[PDB]
Parts: sequence; structure tokens; C-alpha cells
Amino acid sequence: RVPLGNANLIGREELQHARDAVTSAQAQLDVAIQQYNANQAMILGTKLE
Amino acid sequence: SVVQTVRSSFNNINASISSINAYKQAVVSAQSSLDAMEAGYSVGTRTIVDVLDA
Repeated sequence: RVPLGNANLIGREELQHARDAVTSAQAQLDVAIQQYNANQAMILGTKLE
Repeated sequence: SVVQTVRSSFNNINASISSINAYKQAVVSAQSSLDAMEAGYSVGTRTIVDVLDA
């Protein structure tokens, strides 16, 4: 969507919303990463026995 | 009869001028739409049928 915006051939609200969606997706990925890290802190030994 | 004919011709000239202005505006609008459709296709958000229709 970005290049079309350089010219005035796409609504500015739509580009704003695309940017916001990117940011939200990044934040949710961070949430998932932190959950995985939280679980990993209990089994960091790397040996079952 | 001559009176009415000349008056009618004059009004016709004026109507022609107005119609020409309208059609120029329509042409510009269509050109803008075609440019939008072509850019969308170049970036990959539209097919080629849209380009041909424009």
C-alpha cells in the first residue's frame, strides 16, 4: 500500500490503518515470545535426569 | 420564422459550449481513475481486466 500513497491515489486513513496493523502485529509477536521465555525458565537445565 | 430560427441557433451555440466543458471534466476524471487502476496493478493489488475496463 505504501507507494500508492506517495501520489494521492489512496485514502490517508487506509495507510494509517495499515501502519497501525503492522505495529499491533509486532506487539502480539512480542507477547508470544515472552510467554515462550516464561515457560523456558523452568527447564533451562537441558538434561532430563 | 426568421426571428425564431435565429434565436434558436443562438441558444444552441450556448448549449454546445456548456456541453464541451462537461465532457472535458469527464475526460479528466476518467484519466485519474485509469492512473489509479494502473498503479494498483503495478504494485500487484489489481488484475488486468480492470486496466482494460479503465
